[PDB]
Amino acid sequence: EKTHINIVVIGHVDSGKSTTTGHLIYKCGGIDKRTIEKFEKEAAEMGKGSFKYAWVLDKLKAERERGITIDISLWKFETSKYYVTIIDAPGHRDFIKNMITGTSQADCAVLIVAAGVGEFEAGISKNGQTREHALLAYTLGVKQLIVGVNKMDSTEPPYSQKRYEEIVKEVSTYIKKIGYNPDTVAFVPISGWNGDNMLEPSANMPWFKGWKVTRKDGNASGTTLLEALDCILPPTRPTDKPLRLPLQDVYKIGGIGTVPVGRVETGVLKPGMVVTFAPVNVTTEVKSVEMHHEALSEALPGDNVGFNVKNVSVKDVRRGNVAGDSKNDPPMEAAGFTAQVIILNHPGQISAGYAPVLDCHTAHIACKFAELKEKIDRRSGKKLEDGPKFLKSGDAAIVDMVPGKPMCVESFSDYPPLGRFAVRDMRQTVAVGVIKAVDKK
Amino acid sequence: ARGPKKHLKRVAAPKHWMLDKLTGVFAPRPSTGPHKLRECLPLIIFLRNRLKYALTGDEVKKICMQRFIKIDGKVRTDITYPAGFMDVISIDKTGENFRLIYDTKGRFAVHRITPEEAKYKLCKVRKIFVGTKGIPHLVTHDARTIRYPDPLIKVNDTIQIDLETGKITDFIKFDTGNLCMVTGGANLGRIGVITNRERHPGSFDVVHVKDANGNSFATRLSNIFVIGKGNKPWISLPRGKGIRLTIAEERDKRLAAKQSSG
Amino acid sequence: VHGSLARAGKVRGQTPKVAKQEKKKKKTGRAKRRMQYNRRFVNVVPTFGKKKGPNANS
Amino acid sequence: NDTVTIRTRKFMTNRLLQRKQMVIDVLHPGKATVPKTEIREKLAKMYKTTPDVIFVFGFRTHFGGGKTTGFGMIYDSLDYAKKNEPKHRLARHGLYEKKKTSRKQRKERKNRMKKVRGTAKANVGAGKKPK
Amino acid sequence: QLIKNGKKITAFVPNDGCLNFIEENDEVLVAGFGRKGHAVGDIPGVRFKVVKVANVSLLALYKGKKERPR
Amino acid sequence: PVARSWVCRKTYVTPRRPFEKSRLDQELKLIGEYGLRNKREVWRVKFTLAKIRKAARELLTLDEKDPRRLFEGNALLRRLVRIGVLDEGKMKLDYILGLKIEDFLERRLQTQVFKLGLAKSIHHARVLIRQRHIRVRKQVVNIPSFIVRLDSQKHIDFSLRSPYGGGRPGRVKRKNAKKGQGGAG
RNA sequence: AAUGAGUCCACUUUAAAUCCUUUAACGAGGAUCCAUUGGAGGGCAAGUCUGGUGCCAGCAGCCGCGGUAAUUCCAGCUCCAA
RNA sequence: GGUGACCACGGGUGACGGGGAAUCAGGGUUCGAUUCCGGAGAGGGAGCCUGAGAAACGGCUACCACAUCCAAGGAAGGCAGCA
RNA sequence: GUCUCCGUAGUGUAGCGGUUAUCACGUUCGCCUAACACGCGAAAGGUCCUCGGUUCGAAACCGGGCGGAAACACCA
Ligand SMILES: [Mg+2]
Ligand SMILES: [Mg+2]
Ligand SMILES: [Mg+2]
Ligand SMILES: [Mg+2]
Ligand SMILES: [Mg+2]
Ligand SMILES: [Mg+2]
Ligand SMILES: [Mg+2]
Repeated sequence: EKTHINIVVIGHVDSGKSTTTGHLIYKCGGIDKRTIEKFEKEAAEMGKGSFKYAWVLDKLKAERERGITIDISLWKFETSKYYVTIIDAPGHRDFIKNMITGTSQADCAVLIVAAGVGEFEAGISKNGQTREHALLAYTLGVKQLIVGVNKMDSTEPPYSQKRYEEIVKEVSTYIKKIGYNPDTVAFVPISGWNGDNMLEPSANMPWFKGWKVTRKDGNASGTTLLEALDCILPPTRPTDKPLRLPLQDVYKIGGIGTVPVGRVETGVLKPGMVVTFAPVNVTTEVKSVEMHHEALSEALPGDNVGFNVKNVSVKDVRRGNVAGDSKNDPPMEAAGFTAQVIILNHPGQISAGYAPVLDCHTAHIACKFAELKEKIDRRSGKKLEDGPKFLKSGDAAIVDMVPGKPMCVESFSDYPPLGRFAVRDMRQTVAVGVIKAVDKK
Repeated sequence: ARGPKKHLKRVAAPKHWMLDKLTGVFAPRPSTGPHKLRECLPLIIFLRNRLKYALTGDEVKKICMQRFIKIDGKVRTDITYPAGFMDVISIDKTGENFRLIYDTKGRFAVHRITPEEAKYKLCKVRKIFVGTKGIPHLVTHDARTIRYPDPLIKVNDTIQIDLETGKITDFIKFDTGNLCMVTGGANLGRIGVITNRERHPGSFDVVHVKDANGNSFATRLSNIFVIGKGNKPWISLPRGKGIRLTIAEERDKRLAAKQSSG
Repeated sequence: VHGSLARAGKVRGQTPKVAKQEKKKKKTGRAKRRMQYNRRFVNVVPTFGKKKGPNANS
Repeated sequence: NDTVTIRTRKFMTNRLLQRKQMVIDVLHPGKATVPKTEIREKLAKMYKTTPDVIFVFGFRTHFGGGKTTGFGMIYDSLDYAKKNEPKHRLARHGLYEKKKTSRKQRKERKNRMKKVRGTAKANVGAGKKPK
Repeated sequence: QLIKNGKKITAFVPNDGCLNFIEENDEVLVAGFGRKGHAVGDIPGVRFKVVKVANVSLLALYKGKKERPR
Repeated sequence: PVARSWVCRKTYVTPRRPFEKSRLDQELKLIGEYGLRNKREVWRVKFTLAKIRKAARELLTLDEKDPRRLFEGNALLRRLVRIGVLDEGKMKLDYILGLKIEDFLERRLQTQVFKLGLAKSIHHARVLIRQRHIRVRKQVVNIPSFIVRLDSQKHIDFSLRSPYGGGRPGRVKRKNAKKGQGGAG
């Protein structure tokens, strides 16, 4: 056998992002009816009864009282074919840094847009966040995803054809523009708040006859979300590649001490060898490893686990640090690195000395562009000219930068899950690219 | 403690057991029995360290449970049974008998005896009282009590208890001029003749004893076991005849032995 | 504060950096004791100097 | 094999455990410590017995090679050897099997069985589910 | 200011350029300055000296054997 | 609790005052003459002689004919003549005070093999002993500070496995031989 | 010529291992397979060497050194102690 | 009535007592939480059942202080044992 | 992780969408002494924490990130 797959959820504010996944987790059997009714009664007093299914993922009290997701959160459930976990996204312009962590620790994704009028238009727009989310998924390494349109119950007429088509074609041509394949991605109509079309075909809407998806591995046909996600592509596992592990968070659990939590990218982690954390350069034996409060003998790649380490404190190791085996090549602090970047949109010109924030896997560090080497054509990596003096949108170039704060990075030619990065500024993804050459301290 | 102790630390064990330090943390801790634990020799160390018949407590337990160890004519399966002073140890499978007697250095020696001598045993009477229906009684230095003794027997005399019957065959009165043995204190294991007895009412009586060589010492009355009529012992004395010789004449004995053996 | 801390490390900053000469390893232990015993107990000098010390700056 | 010699000392026999025990020293002037297997049949030839009742252990080699000293134990009969001899030496000779679980797991099973009272099928099923 | 009991003391920084290794809010280790609560030398009223800063020895930083925790 | 022993004692005492020319020069002279590694293993023999002298002085303070004095005096004199630092006929407690640490240092195995001529120098003797070439009776000794008794004096000899008694030459000798046969046919 | 510190087969050890002791086969010429920690005015063993600094930086347990020719700071070289 | 300058009584202790440890001319001065003996305690007090032996706490009861689960009706705690 | 505030020479801060300055100072240089002491006059010292956007132009108007000062949660 059974393979573990990480699914993330991306969408908008009040887009049913947590509501539909609460319905999904209840219907697949992650929680029970008594707990969900307790959520209902807790929502009853302060009137946010629409989000009684959203509170399954919104564990934070501030999240509940504000009605929006602040930080990513995890759940487990077992489908009819394999074992998967799910991460929510905040779905907010401000918490992009929170959601990109979850989308980085992802093997696959689902994208949610509300079908009602007045929300889809703002959802896909220049200020819209669906564009940014779908872009950053491919940028960080979400190879395949699925899309589920939500809240067509609020449409007039509810559950309609033309409303579905006018938006699936728009998102299909957008993902064709960005790189994704509309043929590969499955399109699922779901009524979140009513809880429809997850396990069985809802007979209130018969106009949808089910999607057919084609892919290089094979072909599938789906009618429900479960049928969609039970035929996803199983990702490859770089087990032979040495251990690398970005740390999503660090906890101080009573009775066992400091437990970092992160998703195993490369290599196999098992209790019984020393590891090194790169940015802080500390060496430590691992004591135990554990996924979802269940012990594991090995931590295969693609496993989001919390692992217990000894004789260190919580302050020594923080978010964004990458760990690796000391017996193999140890990850360690990089003074600089060369990246092939693709600038997306910037109101002004980009020159040397520009210091945006580069978001790579879990780390979010401001990096200052040391200098520019050359400009690159959009395709074929074509040499254009040497020594650029300014940069504009829709252009590619080789730029060498040094992070102001200590940061560990890996070249895409070596560690593909660590070579992906994004650049964020003014609440839009200014640049995207990969890392080619890295020096070591 | 909230009750009786049932452990014995290795270093707190009696010195005459000759137990080392590095083999363990604990000592045999002899069970309750006829003799106090300070002056008893448990069978585990008797058969493991004095005779080397066993290498481990498990092996001496196997030997004991196979019912070969007969003490005072009775089979004892206790691994930590307190043997004590001049109890006959009998092994019929290997066909020898042992009498547990202190040496000149105040330690229990491996003393081998003939079966006909082993058939009897000396005891020191510790109290004589009359019980109900006017029945005289006699409690020896063991826990052994007997009824209807000879009325001539008084306190701290010696009696000859033949085994398999437990009755009295003969006795030695505690009298000046009788062969004794010191069963406690510094002079533990010294054979000599009772020469004098000074008695202090309300306190301990001190008896002065001169050995064969003329070295006169003294000891408390409770530490004396009369073992012979005048000067001939009623038992077989160990090597050295209980004559404590000082280190000055022990060293040259060692040198003469080395010279003879080399 | 009076403002006089700015001169911290001044001389250790201005000191020119001259490298250590790469030289032969020194014998250690019994060999070292043998060598320094041989230097100062078995040797004859015909020169005057009133028993000048071992680190004489001649 | 060409120059290997067994010598016995402190030899004694006890019928209490029905055996003859001694301390032996073997001289291997230029070779490693002689294998316990080799001592077994060499001492068996020495005492005209078979190399399956022979029991040796505790072989420590003196500094500088040459002599090594161990403790030799020979029985009159293999049934007695099976009866009064440690299970680890029996397993060393292959006559005893220690195919069993860990002490930790055994304690876990005991503590879980403490939680189930009386009921035979549940008390035996206590360790069935949490393997 | 000492972590225990919150008492405020003055501690010497004993080498040529070891003050630049000290910044604000550092956690320093201070030992006695030589003669049991009595001032030493021409330094008035100072009875303690810094041995370590931020869990790295001042001697190590002065000799360059290891670096400040960046 | 534990069944350890932790019965240990130091074997040496540091001098009272450091940096004094006379003591430094005399200790260095002994080190150079006897091939010692450091000042610690001459302070050790000084401590042993100090303990012996203190015991002898304590015994001398006791009355003559006192059996403890007699017994321990004869025992100490017997040990001293066994290690050979004292003459067999000099069986007096007075002569113990006349002993010097040179007498004890002369009885080391390192000096004994050099005096017997098994080595070309005292340092050659020390390294020869450390490399397991010298044996006493039958046991090989690799301890330079092995005090040699008078009876063991005559039995000092080369080790049988060493490339000086029996055969089995050294690793460099065998490498040179295989180089010779590989270079010259 | 001789050896280990290491690699490493086997025996041995041991409840089972480990380590030590044995013993194969590799294993040293900057034998780079590299000894450090503190000092060189006095107490107190060791430099009136050379270059910087110039009452500054700093050293100095104590006397004291440093304000342009520092036996005491910062360094190089060389010596001293363990 | 009893005890007190032959120091009662009170207070302090960074006091568990001892065997012992460091230092070492002699005499001493410090240290002994720490593997042996004896005592005390099991978060703080207190009260008990059983049993030969406990005012037991890897026994119970109650209060106080912390603190776990809970469907809020209840229920369950004691690492100065080994980790 | 979220939120609140602060960040201009080296400290103390004036400051304007069209000018960053001075002051107690801090430093240096002349200024008298062998060394001082006191005392006189000049100079340097700014990417306005950093990066960008709006604008014809920003330190200041805004979006970030950084550090500091406060608070709230965060238990594989
Ligand atoms: Mg110098
Ligand atoms: Mg106390
Ligand atoms: Mg104590
Ligand atoms: Mg105790
Ligand atoms: Mg109690
Ligand atoms: Mg009872
Ligand atoms: Mg209680």
